[PDB]
Amino acid sequence: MGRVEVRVEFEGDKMRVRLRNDSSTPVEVHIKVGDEKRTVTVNPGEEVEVTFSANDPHKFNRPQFTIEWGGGGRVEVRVEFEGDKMRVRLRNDSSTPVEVHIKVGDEKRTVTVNPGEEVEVTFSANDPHKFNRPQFTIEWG
Repeated sequence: MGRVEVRVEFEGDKMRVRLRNDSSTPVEVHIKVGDEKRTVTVNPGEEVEVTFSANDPHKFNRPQFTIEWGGGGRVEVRVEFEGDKMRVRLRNDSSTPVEVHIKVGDEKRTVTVNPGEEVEVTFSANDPHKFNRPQFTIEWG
């Protein structure tokens, strides 16, 4: 087994990314929020928070993170907040299939991404403020 949690939090001109590693191995999470690109190592049991800042809160409309882990594994998560919906693309560039759980207020979506596969997850909302604190869990077999 093994779980990796990502929570994105929008608070005005700030965007916090909290990462938990609930797995047996250390992960390296590559974040790219607009022009800014940060990389962090999250060790098992560790919780890491990286805060991003912006002039325009539309720099935050396409956050992207790659949970990479020792032994070439990559899980790519690209978020896209366009209009009334939040679009998420998940790509499993690992040999194990991963299960991805995304929560956004009242709605929670779960998909399986098989190795080499790339799946889309779109949420709709009336108030785009429903996407202010989205969560992502990646559990491997």
